[PDB]
Amino acid sequence: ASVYAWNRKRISNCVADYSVLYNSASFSTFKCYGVSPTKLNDLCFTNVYA
Amino acid sequence: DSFVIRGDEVRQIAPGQTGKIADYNYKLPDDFTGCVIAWNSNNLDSKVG
Amino acid sequence: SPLGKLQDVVNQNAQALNTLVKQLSSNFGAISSVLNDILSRLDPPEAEV
Repeated sequence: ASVYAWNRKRISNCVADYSVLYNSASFSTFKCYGVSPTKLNDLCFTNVYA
Repeated sequence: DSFVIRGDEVRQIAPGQTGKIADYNYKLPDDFTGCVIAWNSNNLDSKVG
Repeated sequence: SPLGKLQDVVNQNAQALNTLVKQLSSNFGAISSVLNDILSRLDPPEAEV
C-alpha cells in the first residue's frame, strides 16, 4: 500500500518464527525498539500489528 | 585482523552487531577497544565469473 | 491514646519500609521496573543501559 493509506494487519492466535526472518537477512534495515531481534521467539505477545 | 567482506556486511563486523558474517565467521566482542578499518577493493578482488 | 508515642514509632518505621517496597515498582526511566522482563527482552548491552 501507499504510505498515506498504509495497510494494517492484525496477526494473532499463532506461532511466529521471528528468528527465520532475521536469519534470512534480505532486509537492509531491521531495527527493534524495546526488544532485540534475537530472543523474540522466547517472548509472547498479546497482539501483533503488521 | 585481515579479511575481505561484502560491502553490506561491513556494518555487521562491529561490536554488538548481529549478522550472518558476524555469527558464523568473525565475531567482535563488545568490551574490546580498537579501530575497525575498511576500504573498497572492487578493482583487484572482483573479477569476471 | 496513652501508647500513641510507641504507635507513632511503629507507624513511621512501617511507612518507611512500605515506601521502600513501593519504590521497586517505579519505572526509573527504564522500559520496565521488573529486572527479568528487561533481561528476557534485551541482549546484555541493551539490557545493561
